[PDB]
Amino acid sequence: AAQKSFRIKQKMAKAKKQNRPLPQWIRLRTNNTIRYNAKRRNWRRTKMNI
Amino acid sequence: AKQSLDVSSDRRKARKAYFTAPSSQRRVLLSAPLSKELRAQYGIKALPIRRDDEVLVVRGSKKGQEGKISSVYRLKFAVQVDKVTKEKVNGASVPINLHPSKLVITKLHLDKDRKALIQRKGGKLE
Amino acid sequence: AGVKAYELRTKSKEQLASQLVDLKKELAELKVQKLSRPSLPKIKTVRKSIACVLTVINEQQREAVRQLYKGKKYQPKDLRAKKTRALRRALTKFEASQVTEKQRKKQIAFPQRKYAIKA
Amino acid sequence: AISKNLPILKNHFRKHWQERVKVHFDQAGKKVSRRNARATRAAKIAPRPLDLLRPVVRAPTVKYNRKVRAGRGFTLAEVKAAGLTAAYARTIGIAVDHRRQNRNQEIFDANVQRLKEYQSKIIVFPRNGKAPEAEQVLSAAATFPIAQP
Amino acid sequence: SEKAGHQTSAESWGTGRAVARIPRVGGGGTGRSGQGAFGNMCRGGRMFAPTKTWRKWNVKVNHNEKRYATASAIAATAVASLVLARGHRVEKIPEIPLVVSTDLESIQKTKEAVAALKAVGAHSDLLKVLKSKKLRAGKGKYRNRRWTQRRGPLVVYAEDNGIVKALRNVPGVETANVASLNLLQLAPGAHLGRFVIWTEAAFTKLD
RNA sequence: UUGACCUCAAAUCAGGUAGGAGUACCCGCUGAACUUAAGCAUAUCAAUAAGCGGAGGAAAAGAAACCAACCGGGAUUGCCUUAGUAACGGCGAGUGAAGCGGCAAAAGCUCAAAUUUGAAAUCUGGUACCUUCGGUGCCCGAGUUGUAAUUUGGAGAGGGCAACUUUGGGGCCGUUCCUUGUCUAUGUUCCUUGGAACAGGACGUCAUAGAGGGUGAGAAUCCCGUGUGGCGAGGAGUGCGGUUCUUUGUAAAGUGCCUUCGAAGAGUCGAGUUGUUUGGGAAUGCAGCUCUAAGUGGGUGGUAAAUUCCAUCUAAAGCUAAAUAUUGGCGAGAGACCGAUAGCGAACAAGUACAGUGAUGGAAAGAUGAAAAGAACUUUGAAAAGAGAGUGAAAAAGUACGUGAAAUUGUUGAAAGGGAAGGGCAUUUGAUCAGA
RNA sequence: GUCGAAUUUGGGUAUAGGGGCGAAAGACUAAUCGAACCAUCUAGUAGCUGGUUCCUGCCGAAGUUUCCCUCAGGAUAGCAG
RNA sequence: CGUGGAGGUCAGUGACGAAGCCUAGACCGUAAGGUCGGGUCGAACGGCCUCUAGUGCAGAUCUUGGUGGUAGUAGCAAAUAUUCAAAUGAGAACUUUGAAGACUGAAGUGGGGAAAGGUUCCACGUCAACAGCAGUUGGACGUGGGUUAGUCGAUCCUAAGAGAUGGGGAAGCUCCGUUUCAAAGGCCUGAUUUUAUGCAGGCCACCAUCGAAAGGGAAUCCGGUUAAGAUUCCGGAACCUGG
RNA sequence: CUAUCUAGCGAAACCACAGCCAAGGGAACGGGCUUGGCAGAAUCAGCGGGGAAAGAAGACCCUGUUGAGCUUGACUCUAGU
RNA sequence: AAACUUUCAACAACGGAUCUCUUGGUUCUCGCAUCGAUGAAGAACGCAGCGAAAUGCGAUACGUAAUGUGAAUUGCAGAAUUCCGUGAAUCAUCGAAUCUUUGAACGCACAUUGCGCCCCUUGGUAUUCCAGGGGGCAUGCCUGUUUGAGCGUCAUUU
Ligand SMILES: [K+]
Ligand SMILES: [Mg+2]
Ligand SMILES: [Mg+2]
Ligand SMILES: [Mg+2]
Ligand SMILES: [Mg+2]
Ligand SMILES: [Mg+2]
Ligand SMILES: [Mg+2]
Ligand SMILES: [Mg+2]
Ligand SMILES: [Mg+2]
Ligand SMILES: [Mg+2]
Ligand SMILES: [Mg+2]
Ligand SMILES: [Mg+2]
Ligand SMILES: [Mg+2]
Ligand SMILES: [Mg+2]
Ligand SMILES: [Mg+2]
Ligand SMILES: [Mg+2]
Ligand SMILES: [Mg+2]
Ligand SMILES: [Mg+2]
Ligand SMILES: [Mg+2]
Ligand SMILES: [Mg+2]
Ligand SMILES: [Mg+2]
Ligand SMILES: [Mg+2]
Ligand SMILES: [Mg+2]
Ligand SMILES: [Mg+2]
Ligand SMILES: [Mg+2]
Ligand SMILES: [Mg+2]
Ligand SMILES: [Mg+2]
Ligand SMILES: [Mg+2]
Ligand SMILES: [Mg+2]
Ligand SMILES: [Mg+2]
Ligand SMILES: [Mg+2]
Ligand SMILES: [Mg+2]
Ligand SMILES: [Mg+2]
Ligand SMILES: [Mg+2]
Ligand SMILES: [Mg+2]
Ligand SMILES: [Mg+2]
Ligand SMILES: [Mg+2]
Ligand SMILES: [Mg+2]
Ligand SMILES: [Mg+2]
Ligand SMILES: [Mg+2]
Ligand SMILES: [Mg+2]
Ligand SMILES: [Mg+2]
Ligand SMILES: [Mg+2]
Ligand SMILES: [Mg+2]
Ligand SMILES: [Mg+2]
Ligand SMILES: [Mg+2]
Ligand SMILES: [Mg+2]
Ligand SMILES: [Mg+2]
Ligand SMILES: [Mg+2]
Ligand SMILES: [Mg+2]
Ligand SMILES: [Mg+2]
Ligand SMILES: [Mg+2]
Ligand SMILES: [Mg+2]
Ligand SMILES: [Mg+2]
Ligand SMILES: [Mg+2]
Ligand SMILES: [Mg+2]
Ligand SMILES: [Mg+2]
Ligand SMILES: [Mg+2]
Ligand SMILES: [Mg+2]
Ligand SMILES: [Mg+2]
Ligand SMILES: [Mg+2]
Ligand SMILES: [Mg+2]
Ligand SMILES: [Mg+2]
Ligand SMILES: [Mg+2]
Ligand SMILES: [Mg+2]
Ligand SMILES: [Mg+2]
Ligand SMILES: [Mg+2]
Ligand SMILES: [Mg+2]
Ligand SMILES: [Mg+2]
Ligand SMILES: [Mg+2]
Ligand SMILES: [Mg+2]
Repeated sequence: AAQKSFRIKQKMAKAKKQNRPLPQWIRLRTNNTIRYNAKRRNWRRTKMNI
Repeated sequence: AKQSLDVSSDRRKARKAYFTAPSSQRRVLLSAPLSKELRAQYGIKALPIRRDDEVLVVRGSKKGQEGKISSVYRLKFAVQVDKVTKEKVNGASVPINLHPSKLVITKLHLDKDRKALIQRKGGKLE
Repeated sequence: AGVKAYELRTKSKEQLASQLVDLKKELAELKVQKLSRPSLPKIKTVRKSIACVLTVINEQQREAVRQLYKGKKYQPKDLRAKKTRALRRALTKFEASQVTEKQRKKQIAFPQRKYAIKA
Repeated sequence: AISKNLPILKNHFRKHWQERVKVHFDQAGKKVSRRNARATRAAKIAPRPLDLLRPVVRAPTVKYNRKVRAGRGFTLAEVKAAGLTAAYARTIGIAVDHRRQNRNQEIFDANVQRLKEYQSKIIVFPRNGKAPEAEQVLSAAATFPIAQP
Repeated sequence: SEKAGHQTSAESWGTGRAVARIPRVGGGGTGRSGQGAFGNMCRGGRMFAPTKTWRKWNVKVNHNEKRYATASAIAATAVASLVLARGHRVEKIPEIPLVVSTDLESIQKTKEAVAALKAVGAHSDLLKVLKSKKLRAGKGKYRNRRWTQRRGPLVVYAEDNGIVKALRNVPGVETANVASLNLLQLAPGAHLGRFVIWTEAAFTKLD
């Protein structure tokens, strides 16, 4: 809203920091059934609902 | 032929315990038998493999090949022996994972704790 | 190889405070270096050394306070035994072994005897 | 739903009966547990027959008064006539029942007699002596069986 | 599980929506929404007539009928043709029933117990096991039933002076007290003619 | 004016305690309707679901104001019975206990009401010291509107006589139990197949170990374990077995006879009425209101009442282990169970992604290979990729990865075809094929 | 149509399901209204509709009687194995 | 007849290839089915005697998943409109620049904000997916950068109202009530300064708290600066509050 | 501006199997059956006769010992008073 | 005759059935009893050389201390190979600590990372203003302490 509470900004900061693809050195680990970031969010597809 | 109520004959539990064994239990899981000469010299049959042990491959395609342990890759349930490798098509070399139950220890890497382990298992002359 | 708690334990609190200050300066300069140098794992050692020095300092302080409070009742609650809350609320051994004078007399007079059948 | 010539049934299953269905799968486990508990209780208590001496007693309700059976405990009168105090009998392994009363000299004499036999067939260990281990026998009821007069 | 298939708030959409009337998961957004529920025909639904623990598992049998069967199985162990028909390679073996010395009851070691069984001629029936061992066909093999094999001799004794432990490691071999003879051992698979090796004390205690 | 007392306050006074979670089982409150009655209202569902309060390892109950009617049993609880019975019920649908008997487990008790009155003998706290789950001294305080000792109905108490018998806790090491550590057998012998031997064959070994798992395919003997024993470590506790300092105590308890007594719970019992509830029926329990006891009394004795007996207990105060419960928690062992649309919703970063304002709703999704050896290098292409080369046992295993069905589809091959196609009987023709 | 007042509208706030709110249409109360949504009771009941999974062999019906708050159902007798 | 699992047996089959699958190839059975050959495949499985069941599908507007014909079909036609050249690029109707033609026409298709969103802002790289054509472009993808306040807001005040306490109700979750039937008080100071406190002089109380980024309200402007911040940064010049 | 044709992109409804008639009989209005008429690949734009076309387990009517909204000295109750 | 349509086969597709796997579920049995104001369960936000999650943890942040074992961890990097050692480890064990903001949640509030008060201390002349550091301030109830109130009330002076 550009006049946001610190709580909202903090959740926004966490979302920005976790908005990234899978680290590519994962998928080299020994067993590693993890293929991709299945929790990837985008502002155009799914709303954070705060 | 188990008698105690504290041991399980369940295949699922056994496999879970094996595959989720921590590093300290994997050390024991990865024991290797001594060679004939070392079995005579130490009076014991098998020992948990160590990184500087010298081993001879007795099973598999690498049977007869010898070398020194490069790594005890406990996470992979395998050991890597120097100069027992796979040459790739790009010129690189990669270690061959071997299971210690398919090797014989031909020369132990000794220290105070290894000697104490020998004597605790019933080893003669260190 | 980082600091060792058993070596720190032989040092006075002044030396430990000084070592903590030096370790903090070292960590600050190491995280300055990390901005240029990629993949600098040496900072983990200094972080663990700072943790170890703080651990030993707190050990010494808490031991001194335990000595201060030795023997007298009313120790500080974080120095008292942390059993469960119900276990700390439970009757002590002296209580729940308290018996009336009547009960003491009668159970002294007629305890459970040891007797076997022999035919 | 009244069909062909069949007896009228009274199956009471109109409540949520499946919420309370106790299948005794643990019958054998509970038997093993009862035997284990008996063994540890026998080992825990001093050499002592795992149960108190019970009196002989007539069942009520003429359907059953023709037979005799073990009662709860010996009456105060029976214990006194056997020469013990109730407290000491309770400590040396005799069940005492202050509620039961003696109106039958036959039963009274029988209970006094089995009390005397118990006293003559038990050895009480002194609290401060040696009393060498006396080969605990587990059943007082088997040792002093109730006989039908 | 008594709640399997019913951990949903599904309701039927009713008629008028061109779909079957089976109850359907409400809500939206997940793919499970709108799916059939609670039906034995429905994926993820509750099975028809869910199995219940109060099914009858053990079966009462008249004590006298059980003893009739045990006596019949004991008598069948003495018929060489029934023993041969029931596997039990007794061809070059002396008179059946096979009664051995009571010394067998006191053998402590598996080596000498196996030697005694071979000497009294159960060698072919011991070798039937150690050679019939095969992986079980089907899903029972990962339900702690991984291997199958034939039944060897049933050694029957009057007193256990070590024979039980000496023989418990020999595959296929079973040991029984003559006092308590198991029908499940005397007629395996409801097939009469178990190959039984009686000690002399057990044989005289049978009467 | 001073000093109390009583009652009531305040303090960030000294020290504590309660809340919330979990909630499978447990103790209560509150409380339906769907349903059944072929309708439906009493009834049933059900003294259940939902809601609320409160515990524990169990809870609750529990040592009779019981059951009985017997030749009497004797706390409670649980099982088998009683018994689908007595009884309840539009006596319809339905419902429905208890006594006895067999068994599991067993365990018994304590306050009030008593003048210590030649001695508040009792106790919290503070403080100093100590051997600190506490002790001693001292000092405030609590308390006579009653804290100790003594008694609990089975009794028991006050007096008189007679004697006899018995006894407390800490030490040290075992033992019991709990949590743990470690050691403890036998082939990697030969031949064949295979990428791999753990397969088949031969010759052996151990077996109180041929459970189970791993290792490049079905491994007792390669590894871990398994079996049997040995050797330790740290605790809990006095359950009990010994050794030793203690020595409790002319303290405490029990026992006989004689005598005088013998306190035993009140807006409670009980009664009326109302409501609910129960099998309890002129009223089973519970609760509200009104009435409201007694002391050779009172309660119960399953048909209301008067009268006369009898039997059996002793309420209106309290504690108590086990046998009993346990879709929760922690730790274990199993299965004629399911085998990825199954089995929990979830075998996987599943109560996740995602939907909804919200309460809530809630998926899909396992498998290269023994090992990445995950395709160096060449070539065409802007590239993706292709063609080669190569790795591999296999690329008819290339991460769009085990097998790889069907629907549906491409190509090739064959055949037929004037407004369906498919089918039956029979034979021609073409293709194809077994049998002697 | 109306367009300067019974005006339009933001935000804050209050009213909650047999309840609200209604210049009243049973209107509106989050695409839901002649009783919202969510979960549970609940797999509610259905004399009614649909479906009900291998082969062969032998035998083989009834739609009629009486009674029923019965007339799309049941009991009963009959027919059948 | 067939299926999953179970006891027994055939010392059954099997990495020299189990199961599965495909096969207008063969055989047996009236049939349910059974057997064999060939191909594919890779680790188990079967005959018989019995045991057992979550045991046989064409349908249920059946459930889940997958796939068709329809069909390269319906269609991708509101908001006046595009064109030329160059550059870039493998590729340009759509990108960039220039030129032209137009439109919004200040009640804007302009410049800012509130709610909401949450990084979409900006730069660099970059086109597998997405932008229902395309794409070298993008609100996409990948990696980073970026939001600077005594003066602008919140913060403070009270509004409709919400809501502890004291009390009362309710079995209870909780409800009522908001100054009420309450012993609800701190801020001042002569003295005390054994210490600016306690005793001890004296003055004022019908009362928590929450509730507005549009109401009320202390105080900042201009110029410049960034890829992206500006009444916030820089330069200069002020002001208010507390001390 | 579509429709149309092209490059690119690319759904859905619906679908037992399908698709030429006349009469017959037939569940009394056939695409199939009988008897006749006939009948020649593959198609494009239109079209609205037919497919008793599609959309929806008819909302009217009846039945059910299925409800619900509403009313009333229906039966039985109940807050309040 | 092609094309087209249909049928079958082979190869290739589509799709993910079948088969075989199984660190999962489910049911049965056995044993045990241990959450929280000494701050629980739950939540938010952070923490790694390179992590988005899961898991672990709390500014001592995939952990510190202690003990045991005895040489690893591993995807890369780095370190180390003294590793015959108070010593590797994403090991086990776990008794000492740390434990952000919260939460029954406790100074008052909370759609605010809002606003006080007390004590010690540090800096700015500074008891008073501002700031930094440390330690505190919820409610009900109980025992006790201290200070009090009431002609409720006793005694004494009077
Ligand atoms: K209605
Ligand atoms: Mg949008
Ligand atoms: Mg299921
Ligand atoms: Mg199979
Ligand atoms: Mg205090
Ligand atoms: Mg029901
Ligand atoms: Mg009904
Ligand atoms: Mg009905
Ligand atoms: Mg009805
Ligand atoms: Mg409930
Ligand atoms: Mg507890
Ligand atoms: Mg118990
Ligand atoms: Mg209790
Ligand atoms: Mg009593
Ligand atoms: Mg009783
Ligand atoms: Mg009967
Ligand atoms: Mg009932
Ligand atoms: Mg006495
Ligand atoms: Mg071994
Ligand atoms: Mg294997
Ligand atoms: Mg009384
Ligand atoms: Mg009630
Ligand atoms: Mg009582
Ligand atoms: Mg009690
Ligand atoms: Mg599943
Ligand atoms: Mg797969
Ligand atoms: Mg292959
Ligand atoms: Mg495949
Ligand atoms: Mg196909
Ligand atoms: Mg109307
Ligand atoms: Mg059903
Ligand atoms: Mg016929
Ligand atoms: Mg009638
Ligand atoms: Mg019909
Ligand atoms: Mg099955
Ligand atoms: Mg095959
Ligand atoms: Mg075919
Ligand atoms: Mg395989
Ligand atoms: Mg089925
Ligand atoms: Mg089908
Ligand atoms: Mg059908
Ligand atoms: Mg369908
Ligand atoms: Mg479908
Ligand atoms: Mg078109
Ligand atoms: Mg259009
Ligand atoms: Mg236009
Ligand atoms: Mg331009
Ligand atoms: Mg215009
Ligand atoms: Mg214009
Ligand atoms: Mg941009
Ligand atoms: Mg496009
Ligand atoms: Mg494109
Ligand atoms: Mg971006
Ligand atoms: Mg301002
Ligand atoms: Mg309120
Ligand atoms: Mg405010
Ligand atoms: Mg304003
Ligand atoms: Mg800007
Ligand atoms: Mg400035
Ligand atoms: Mg016609
Ligand atoms: Mg006609
Ligand atoms: Mg037609
Ligand atoms: Mg014709
Ligand atoms: Mg034609
Ligand atoms: Mg048309
Ligand atoms: Mg038409
Ligand atoms: Mg209809
Ligand atoms: Mg309809
Ligand atoms: Mg009718
Ligand atoms: Mg109605
Ligand atoms: Mg904390």
